[PDB]
Amino acid sequence: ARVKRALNAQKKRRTVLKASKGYRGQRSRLYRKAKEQQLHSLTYAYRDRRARKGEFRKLWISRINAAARANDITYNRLIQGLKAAGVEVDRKNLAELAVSDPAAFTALVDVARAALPEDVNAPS
Amino acid sequence: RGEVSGGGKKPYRQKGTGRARQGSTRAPQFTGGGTVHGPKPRDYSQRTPKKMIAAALRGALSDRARNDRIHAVTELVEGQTPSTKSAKTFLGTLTENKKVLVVIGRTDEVGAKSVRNLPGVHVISPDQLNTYDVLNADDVVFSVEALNAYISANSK
Amino acid sequence: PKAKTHSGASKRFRRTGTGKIVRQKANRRHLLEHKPTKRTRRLDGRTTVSAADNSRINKLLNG
RNA sequence: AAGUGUUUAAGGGCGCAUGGUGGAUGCCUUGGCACUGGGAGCCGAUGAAGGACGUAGGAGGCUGCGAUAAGCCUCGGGGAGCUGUCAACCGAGCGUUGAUCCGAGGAUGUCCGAAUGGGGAAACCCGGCACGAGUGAUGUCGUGUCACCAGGCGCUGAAUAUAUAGGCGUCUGGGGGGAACGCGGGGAAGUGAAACAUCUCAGUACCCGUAGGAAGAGAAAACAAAAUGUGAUUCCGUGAGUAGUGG
RNA sequence: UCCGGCUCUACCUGGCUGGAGGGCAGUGAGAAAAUGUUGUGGUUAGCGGAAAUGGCUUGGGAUGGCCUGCCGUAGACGGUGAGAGCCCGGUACGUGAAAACCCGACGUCUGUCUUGAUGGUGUUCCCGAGUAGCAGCGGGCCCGUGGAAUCUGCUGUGAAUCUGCCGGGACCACCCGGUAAGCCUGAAUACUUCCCAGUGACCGAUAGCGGAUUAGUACCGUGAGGGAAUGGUGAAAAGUACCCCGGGAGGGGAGUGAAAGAGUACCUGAAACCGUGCGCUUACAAUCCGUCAGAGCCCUCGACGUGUCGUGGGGUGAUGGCGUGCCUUUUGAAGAAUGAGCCUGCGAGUCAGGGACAUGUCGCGAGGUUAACCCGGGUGGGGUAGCCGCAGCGAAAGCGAGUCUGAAUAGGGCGUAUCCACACAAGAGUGUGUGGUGUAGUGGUGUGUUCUGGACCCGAAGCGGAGUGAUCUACCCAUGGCCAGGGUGAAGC
RNA sequence: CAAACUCCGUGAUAGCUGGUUCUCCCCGAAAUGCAUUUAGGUGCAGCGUCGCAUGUUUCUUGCCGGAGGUAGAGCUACUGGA
RNA sequence: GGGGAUAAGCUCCGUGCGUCGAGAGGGAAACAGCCCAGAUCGCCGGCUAAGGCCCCUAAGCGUGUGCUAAGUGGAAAAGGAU
RNA sequence: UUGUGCGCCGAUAAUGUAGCGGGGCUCAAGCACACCGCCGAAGCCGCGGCAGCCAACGUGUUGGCUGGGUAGGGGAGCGUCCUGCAUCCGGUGAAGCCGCCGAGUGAUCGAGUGGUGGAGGGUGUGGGAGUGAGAAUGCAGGCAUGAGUAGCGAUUAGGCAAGUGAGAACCUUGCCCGCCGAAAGACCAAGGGUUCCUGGGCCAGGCCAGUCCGCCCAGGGUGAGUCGGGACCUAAGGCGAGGCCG
RNA sequence: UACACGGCCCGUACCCCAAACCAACACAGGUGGUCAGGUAGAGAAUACUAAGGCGUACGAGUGAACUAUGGUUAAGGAACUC
RNA sequence: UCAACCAUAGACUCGGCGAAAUUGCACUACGAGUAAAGAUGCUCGUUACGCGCGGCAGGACGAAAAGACCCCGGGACCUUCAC
RNA sequence: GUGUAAGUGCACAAGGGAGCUUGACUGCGAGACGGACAUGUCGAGCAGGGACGAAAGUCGGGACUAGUGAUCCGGCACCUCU
Ligand SMILES: [Mg+2]
Ligand SMILES: [Mg+2]
Ligand SMILES: [Mg+2]
Ligand SMILES: [Mg+2]
Ligand SMILES: [Mg+2]
Ligand SMILES: [Mg+2]
Ligand SMILES: [Mg+2]
Ligand SMILES: [Mg+2]
Ligand SMILES: [Mg+2]
Ligand SMILES: [Mg+2]
Ligand SMILES: [Mg+2]
Ligand SMILES: [Mg+2]
Ligand SMILES: [Mg+2]
Ligand SMILES: [Mg+2]
Ligand SMILES: [Mg+2]
Ligand SMILES: [Mg+2]
Ligand SMILES: [Mg+2]
Ligand SMILES: [Mg+2]
Ligand SMILES: [Mg+2]
Ligand SMILES: [Mg+2]
Ligand SMILES: [Mg+2]
Ligand SMILES: [Mg+2]
Ligand SMILES: [Mg+2]
Ligand SMILES: [Mg+2]
Ligand SMILES: [Mg+2]
Ligand SMILES: [Mg+2]
Ligand SMILES: [Mg+2]
Ligand SMILES: [Mg+2]
Ligand SMILES: [Mg+2]
Ligand SMILES: [Mg+2]
Ligand SMILES: [Mg+2]
Ligand SMILES: [Mg+2]
Ligand SMILES: [Mg+2]
Ligand SMILES: [Mg+2]
Ligand SMILES: [Mg+2]
Ligand SMILES: [Mg+2]
Ligand SMILES: [Mg+2]
Ligand SMILES: [Mg+2]
Ligand SMILES: [Mg+2]
Ligand SMILES: [Mg+2]
Ligand SMILES: [Mg+2]
Ligand SMILES: [Mg+2]
Ligand SMILES: [Mg+2]
Ligand SMILES: [Mg+2]
Ligand SMILES: [Mg+2]
Ligand SMILES: [Mg+2]
Ligand SMILES: [Mg+2]
Ligand SMILES: [Mg+2]
Ligand SMILES: [Mg+2]
Ligand SMILES: [Mg+2]
Ligand SMILES: [Mg+2]
Ligand SMILES: [Mg+2]
Ligand SMILES: [Mg+2]
Ligand SMILES: [Mg+2]
Ligand SMILES: [Mg+2]
Ligand SMILES: [Mg+2]
Ligand SMILES: [Mg+2]
Ligand SMILES: [Mg+2]
Ligand SMILES: [Mg+2]
Ligand SMILES: [Mg+2]
Ligand SMILES: [Mg+2]
Ligand SMILES: [Mg+2]
Ligand SMILES: [Mg+2]
Ligand SMILES: [Mg+2]
Ligand SMILES: [Mg+2]
Ligand SMILES: [Mg+2]
Ligand SMILES: [Mg+2]
Ligand SMILES: [Mg+2]
Ligand SMILES: [Mg+2]
Ligand SMILES: [Mg+2]
Ligand SMILES: [Mg+2]
Ligand SMILES: [Mg+2]
Ligand SMILES: [Mg+2]
Ligand SMILES: [Mg+2]
Ligand SMILES: [Mg+2]
Ligand SMILES: [Mg+2]
Ligand SMILES: [Mg+2]
Ligand SMILES: [Mg+2]
Ligand SMILES: [Mg+2]
Ligand SMILES: [Mg+2]
Ligand SMILES: [Mg+2]
Ligand SMILES: [Mg+2]
Ligand SMILES: [Mg+2]
Ligand SMILES: [Mg+2]
Ligand SMILES: [Mg+2]
Ligand SMILES: [Mg+2]
Ligand SMILES: [Mg+2]
Ligand SMILES: [Mg+2]
Ligand SMILES: [Mg+2]
Ligand SMILES: [Mg+2]
Ligand SMILES: [Mg+2]
Ligand SMILES: [Mg+2]
Ligand SMILES: [Mg+2]
Ligand SMILES: [Mg+2]
Ligand SMILES: [Mg+2]
Ligand SMILES: [Mg+2]
Ligand SMILES: [Mg+2]
Ligand SMILES: [Mg+2]
Ligand SMILES: [Mg+2]
Ligand SMILES: [Mg+2]
Ligand SMILES: [Mg+2]
Ligand SMILES: [Mg+2]
Ligand SMILES: [Mg+2]
Ligand SMILES: [Mg+2]
Ligand SMILES: [Mg+2]
Ligand SMILES: [Mg+2]
Ligand SMILES: [Mg+2]
Ligand SMILES: [Mg+2]
Ligand SMILES: [Mg+2]
Ligand SMILES: [Mg+2]
Ligand SMILES: [Mg+2]
Ligand SMILES: [Mg+2]
Ligand SMILES: [Mg+2]
Ligand SMILES: [Mg+2]
Ligand SMILES: [Mg+2]
Ligand SMILES: [Mg+2]
Ligand SMILES: [Mg+2]
Ligand SMILES: [Mg+2]
Ligand SMILES: [Mg+2]
Ligand SMILES: [Mg+2]
Ligand SMILES: [Mg+2]
Ligand SMILES: [Mg+2]
Ligand SMILES: [Mg+2]
Ligand SMILES: [Mg+2]
Ligand SMILES: [Mg+2]
Ligand SMILES: [Mg+2]
Ligand SMILES: [Mg+2]
Ligand SMILES: [Mg+2]
Ligand SMILES: [Mg+2]
Ligand SMILES: [Mg+2]
Ligand SMILES: [Mg+2]
Ligand SMILES: [Mg+2]
Ligand SMILES: [Mg+2]
Ligand SMILES: [Mg+2]
Ligand SMILES: [Mg+2]
Ligand SMILES: [Mg+2]
Ligand SMILES: [Mg+2]
Ligand SMILES: [Mg+2]
Ligand SMILES: [Mg+2]
Ligand SMILES: [Mg+2]
Ligand SMILES: [Mg+2]
Ligand SMILES: [Mg+2]
Ligand SMILES: [Mg+2]
Ligand SMILES: [Mg+2]
Ligand SMILES: [Mg+2]
Ligand SMILES: [Mg+2]
Ligand SMILES: [Mg+2]
Ligand SMILES: [Mg+2]
Ligand SMILES: [Mg+2]
Ligand SMILES: [Mg+2]
Ligand SMILES: [Mg+2]
Ligand SMILES: [Mg+2]
Ligand SMILES: [Mg+2]
Ligand SMILES: [Mg+2]
Ligand SMILES: [Mg+2]
Ligand SMILES: [Mg+2]
Ligand SMILES: [Mg+2]
Ligand SMILES: [Mg+2]
Ligand SMILES: [Mg+2]
Ligand SMILES: [Mg+2]
Ligand SMILES: [Mg+2]
Ligand SMILES: [Mg+2]
Ligand SMILES: [Mg+2]
Ligand SMILES: [Mg+2]
Ligand SMILES: [Mg+2]
Ligand SMILES: [Mg+2]
Ligand SMILES: [Mg+2]
Ligand SMILES: [Mg+2]
Ligand SMILES: [Mg+2]
Ligand SMILES: [Mg+2]
Repeated sequence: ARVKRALNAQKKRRTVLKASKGYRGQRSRLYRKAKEQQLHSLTYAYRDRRARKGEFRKLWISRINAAARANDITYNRLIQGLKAAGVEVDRKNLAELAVSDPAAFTALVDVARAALPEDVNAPS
Repeated sequence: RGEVSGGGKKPYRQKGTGRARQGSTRAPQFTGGGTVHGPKPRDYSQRTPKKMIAAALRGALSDRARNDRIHAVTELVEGQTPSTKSAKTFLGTLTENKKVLVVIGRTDEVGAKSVRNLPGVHVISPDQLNTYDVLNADDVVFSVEALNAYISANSK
Repeated sequence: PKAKTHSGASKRFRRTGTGKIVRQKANRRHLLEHKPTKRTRRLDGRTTVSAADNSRINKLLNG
């Protein structure tokens, strides 16, 4: 029973086109070559869906370093003192505070410095 | 490709043309060509063991009986008078089901030739009772002659 | 097209009772002088085919 | 004085609403495909199959028809509607007595076409013979008949003596076309064999001559195997991919 | 039964032909030609053939939705303004042919023969000749010379006629079985250019026949031959009176119509493609053109006033992080290796077989199942013809839970389905004897693989058979035509 | 034109080249040997998969029993070589 | 290890070698085969390997002890040099 | 002299530094040695989700693990067409088209809808398939770009007046100019067959416009005893009764 | 010879070195026979002209390259170049 | 040597009609390096306002033809004391 | 030194001589080695007969490892096969 191949093909044509909506030039017009960049753009989606966490943690660390230096301490020392004091706050909250409440950031850095041992070069 | 009529020649030279290499005006990929796999006249009979069919009938009838869709009757319509109105009155009084199946001794012709018109009713002599009809019908009714002959055939 | 058998094989094998195919020992037709009887002694008396080639042959006999 | 700073779009891109071209998609069937049960299995010298030309009140085309040209008679079925279609339209018109429409028999059937009077580039040239007619007669006109082969019959008979060949004239047949099937004469390669000759492909395709609706085959000089067996041909399913055949 | 004439004549016994009467049958394959016609048989065309204006609603239009009632031996089918048995064509059913034609009998008339027929005791030129068979050569039977019968035939040869022949798979004997060289003869079977009636898990316009349409046309080729594309307005033409722009085309009004974003380029109108407009972006920017972030602007929505919040959206996207298309075949490609201009349709593991096997699964079970075929306008019933396993071993004779090997208990090869408990050995691993558990295959249905078929799809150079061409060219054949003008000056005289 | 053209056998045959279309879930190769008119093909065994069966027989280490004849070393030890 | 010249991204073997093939991630700028390490999916969480911590670019312009003057680091020998 | 760690020379290429990736770095951001740190992946851990295998118990939960993957094997599905069905959906709008929303892990789905469309679709469970396209220099159709680019088809060549007409270089008439003139003139044969003339209009055709045309539309037009082909005869050659051979 | 009679059918248009034929086109090609003026010249070459027909269907404007068709060139005269 | 000028038809601008090959993409620079081993597309650094018109051809391994040569599975034709 | 190269072995001889004589037997073969497969190698014991040695025992070819050829078609001999 010969089946005429119209509706099925058009469904997927339109679905791919819609998913490609908003691309450049003919790339949102020609299905034979929208597929190329639907597939690509989604490959990038897959990869950066994790790349984003790395990038954001990088930005947070940079902001924290800036805040620590403005408060006269280096980021690594801030982290070391904070850990040695056994705080459980992470760098996302660190950065958000550092840009929101400099007073609280100052208090936290004092806590870190106080928890910082006397000698930093001790072999023990 | 072998039966499509005409042009059994190479459409054009092999090399130098710059088009695709072709070898028939009727290739399945060309337009107006033949079909890749041409079907042929064909039969769909499947052979089912006699025990297969007998067991299927026994099962179907057992289920129908458990459902209580069988009856008995001495006669259906008065003789020498095929009258669809009489048949319809009889069936309406008897059953409230629109569609039923009836089995009769073959020789009774008035009943069949009279009640044959309706689309919701069917009549079959029990030599030709079959699984598909039994299943399709909501109910079945066995005349005395038909029930007797069919049961004796079963037990013989 | 009832499946052609292979008359070139049936003249060479026989089906055992459990499904294996018995084959006859080769390398005896001629030049038997410097073949010593001891060599031939395990060389007469048919034997079953190896489980390796049986696959092809089974597809051969009944074809 | 300084440094800080939007402010425009010739065009372009992206979306959104509008449209334009191109005609897929969905839906339709007078068309095709494949079958079943029937019918018919031929048509042709009484001129076939298929064509040219013509044929209408209307210019072309298709359908029918054939100088008697969308047709004519006779017999039977129907009727108040008809003068086929493109295509309409008109215009003329036809019917209660029954016109057209459908069926049966009949006549009509130009020309080419086996073409058959001779010839020929198909639808076109050119004649002989018998009977009538018109012209002052001729001119002229119609009608018919006029091939070949086969088989017979009557007449004739060369070399020549008999007789025969040949020669005439007359009856009866055949001549060509058609999808397959059937018979018969002939009859290959690509291919497989992993090459290739034997071999295979296969007595297939194809060519040719026959008839028929079927044909062909058909009444054992067959098998069988001690049974005091089968009993024409043909076609099915087995027996069986078995016995066998084969670089 | 009788009559006559004959076997060169007339008078007993024996062998034939012709005529008066029972046969054999006949349009016949076995005698030939003639003699003529009845079926409500069919065909060619036809007639009747039931039952709602029913009402209301949407509705342009009803067959539609609801309510009643309808008829049906007819609820196949088509059409009519949307789904109709109660509207029409028509359907079951009934009926019918003046004339002609294909299939079935019956009284004129025709032939024959009863000069022929049936049953019973012994001795002495016919029934298929250049045939059977033969030597050589080849052909068809599964049979390719092989040990090769049977058949046919090309060439040479060549038989017997009953105590004859030829076959019985080299070939011979006893016997065993059937008549060659002459002939014909229905039924079963194959096919469908043609016609009718019905049907389809067949297509629905790039499908389906090449061809739903002026199609084997246009067109291509001088030829043989090839060979197209091209359907739909509407229910109905009611196909756009009239007005206006323009020369017209074209267009806008007006009207038709339910719809004119149905107007003849006419249903639906998509995507590539080309525009208008709107919001946003862009003229310091180096690049598979996106993704992750991301301000701004535009618009949108709710709590909250003039814009701020809010588990906010869509469009845009300034800027920055990462970022070398896709398929191929390859060790390996961003690849400067291949293919793709784009879009839309079409395009590729199908199909048959008691084909074979295995796995699922279904029925029965030491049984499983039927083919063809016959009869039910229907898949039923019958049909055990057949095939597989129940036992294998051996090449075979043959043997048989053993068998083969072999001179062999003497173990080995292959099976005894397969195991449990008891005893005997070595503990060369296991073998040898007892009592029980007792053997599982077969036919569907679907699936992978194999099988022969073109066998997943397109593609070649080429070989062969049948035909079409010497209107160009090659050659030649016959008949015509062509070669302005001006020089040189042989022989001969 | 190194065998004209059209039709037909003809779906000639192609170990060669191209292409082979909807989603998900599970396991997961080799480019080896042998043989091959075989080397760019094919078949057998290894390598994967699914099922069934034996259910650890497999794996790692420790210890034990083992034979080597390599690196190295040696040469009035041989064969050579200085 | 053979061949080649201890040359080739060379060829031919062995590796119960590894990886790519048939593997995404990070590092060596870029780079399958080198180093670290096995991507069921999502999370705007944390700890780490290799490699890194002045800026491009996340991390000490860190601690202490020495060397170097050559931009050696950030291409190379025989030999030569208070 | 010796052993040492660093150094220096030894040191020449080709498009542009181009032999730290670059800036830059000795007041090392270099090298060697130790320490503490900190960054650094899809590794591990953290939270939520899905699925496979496995064990226990039950009549599908708990717990242990594994889940990248080409050739390839296995398992389970989505969707299309057409059949069977209880029979329904729909002119109060089916299919189809274009949007929007929500939902499934996927193929998708929605008795889910907005606008066009105005006549058919079909739940469920089976059954059968011409069943799913991006590629094959695929086929047919449509439309792209090079691009408003190249070309507009000779060597003879025009200007102008007036007329028609909406428009006039291109047509009609007139004046001059140029070109062929053994043709670029005039007759025929072969060939083509209405291209001849007249009248009307200019969509399509003419490589532009076009009143013009060899356009289309209608009408008209071809007059033979003496020219030509048959009545005559024949060449080359073809056909061929009988005949010969196959 | 006075005589009045009697002679078919078919072609007859147009083009026919061309926008009408053969070349897919209104194409710088091919196509057979006949007619053959005047002045120069041997003439059927060539140059200009009558008879007669044409300017064969894109135009208008711009001193660029550069290409093609051509003309001229100081001095040298094959030194280029196979 | 050593080209110069000039008259012609194009090339150019304006009006008219209006093509072809090719084409996966396109918001398409440079150099050194890297790499399937000669990069517009990777790294690094340099330079560069967006867009045209006339030209010139070095690259875009530019276009045309599934490479002739070579080799590999096969054809045809031809030669001969190959069968 | 040990029939024919090299390696492996060999004085308990596998090295010579002699005597005798045929086991360079017949049918099987526990189990193994190698083989992708066809094949290829080793082998204690069982039955008849024989050989050497009184006997013990050894004897199924050469000290081993190369000296080889599948299938078809055919030829020849024997048989308690048809
Ligand atoms: Mg965007
Ligand atoms: Mg095709
Ligand atoms: Mg077709
Ligand atoms: Mg056989
Ligand atoms: Mg032998
Ligand atoms: Mg021997
Ligand atoms: Mg195997
Ligand atoms: Mg006609
Ligand atoms: Mg009548
Ligand atoms: Mg009649
Ligand atoms: Mg008649
Ligand atoms: Mg008549
Ligand atoms: Mg004739
Ligand atoms: Mg005739
Ligand atoms: Mg006669
Ligand atoms: Mg005589
Ligand atoms: Mg005949
Ligand atoms: Mg072969
Ligand atoms: Mg082969
Ligand atoms: Mg053959
Ligand atoms: Mg044969
Ligand atoms: Mg007949
Ligand atoms: Mg017969
Ligand atoms: Mg049989
Ligand atoms: Mg009637
Ligand atoms: Mg209503
Ligand atoms: Mg109703
Ligand atoms: Mg209803
Ligand atoms: Mg109906
Ligand atoms: Mg209806
Ligand atoms: Mg009606
Ligand atoms: Mg034979
Ligand atoms: Mg014989
Ligand atoms: Mg006889
Ligand atoms: Mg006979
Ligand atoms: Mg019959
Ligand atoms: Mg359509
Ligand atoms: Mg032609
Ligand atoms: Mg209205
Ligand atoms: Mg249209
Ligand atoms: Mg429409
Ligand atoms: Mg923009
Ligand atoms: Mg800017
Ligand atoms: Mg950059
Ligand atoms: Mg980019
Ligand atoms: Mg990036
Ligand atoms: Mg980048
Ligand atoms: Mg590869
Ligand atoms: Mg790759
Ligand atoms: Mg490129
Ligand atoms: Mg490539
Ligand atoms: Mg390439
Ligand atoms: Mg390649
Ligand atoms: Mg390309
Ligand atoms: Mg193209
Ligand atoms: Mg099968
Ligand atoms: Mg089964
Ligand atoms: Mg069973
Ligand atoms: Mg039955
Ligand atoms: Mg046997
Ligand atoms: Mg034996
Ligand atoms: Mg025994
Ligand atoms: Mg099936
Ligand atoms: Mg041929
Ligand atoms: Mg000829
Ligand atoms: Mg002289
Ligand atoms: Mg030809
Ligand atoms: Mg054919
Ligand atoms: Mg064939
Ligand atoms: Mg082919
Ligand atoms: Mg093949
Ligand atoms: Mg390829
Ligand atoms: Mg895995
Ligand atoms: Mg264990
Ligand atoms: Mg040791
Ligand atoms: Mg050493
Ligand atoms: Mg030493
Ligand atoms: Mg020594
Ligand atoms: Mg090495
Ligand atoms: Mg290599
Ligand atoms: Mg891996
Ligand atoms: Mg990787
Ligand atoms: Mg990296
Ligand atoms: Mg993982
Ligand atoms: Mg950067
Ligand atoms: Mg930083
Ligand atoms: Mg540090
Ligand atoms: Mg410091
Ligand atoms: Mg120090
Ligand atoms: Mg350096
Ligand atoms: Mg140095
Ligand atoms: Mg020194
Ligand atoms: Mg020192
Ligand atoms: Mg220095
Ligand atoms: Mg650096
Ligand atoms: Mg840390
Ligand atoms: Mg991470
Ligand atoms: Mg993990
Ligand atoms: Mg668990
Ligand atoms: Mg997986
Ligand atoms: Mg691969
Ligand atoms: Mg796979
Ligand atoms: Mg569906
Ligand atoms: Mg509606
Ligand atoms: Mg609507
Ligand atoms: Mg709707
Ligand atoms: Mg509508
Ligand atoms: Mg539907
Ligand atoms: Mg179903
Ligand atoms: Mg289903
Ligand atoms: Mg398909
Ligand atoms: Mg497509
Ligand atoms: Mg693909
Ligand atoms: Mg394509
Ligand atoms: Mg191309
Ligand atoms: Mg273009
Ligand atoms: Mg230009
Ligand atoms: Mg130009
Ligand atoms: Mg021109
Ligand atoms: Mg004018
Ligand atoms: Mg001139
Ligand atoms: Mg001249
Ligand atoms: Mg002249
Ligand atoms: Mg002519
Ligand atoms: Mg003519
Ligand atoms: Mg004219
Ligand atoms: Mg006019
Ligand atoms: Mg006009
Ligand atoms: Mg035109
Ligand atoms: Mg006209
Ligand atoms: Mg004749
Ligand atoms: Mg006269
Ligand atoms: Mg005439
Ligand atoms: Mg004339
Ligand atoms: Mg004329
Ligand atoms: Mg002329
Ligand atoms: Mg033409
Ligand atoms: Mg022209
Ligand atoms: Mg021309
Ligand atoms: Mg000429
Ligand atoms: Mg002249
Ligand atoms: Mg002149
Ligand atoms: Mg003139
Ligand atoms: Mg130029
Ligand atoms: Mg020049
Ligand atoms: Mg001069
Ligand atoms: Mg000079
Ligand atoms: Mg110069
Ligand atoms: Mg010009
Ligand atoms: Mg120019
Ligand atoms: Mg120019
Ligand atoms: Mg143009
Ligand atoms: Mg490099
Ligand atoms: Mg590059
Ligand atoms: Mg480079
Ligand atoms: Mg430019
Ligand atoms: Mg480049
Ligand atoms: Mg180049
Ligand atoms: Mg190229
Ligand atoms: Mg080639
Ligand atoms: Mg080759
Ligand atoms: Mg040839
Ligand atoms: Mg010895
Ligand atoms: Mg010795
Ligand atoms: Mg054994
Ligand atoms: Mg003994
Ligand atoms: Mg022994
Ligand atoms: Mg030995
Ligand atoms: Mg020995
Ligand atoms: Mg052989």
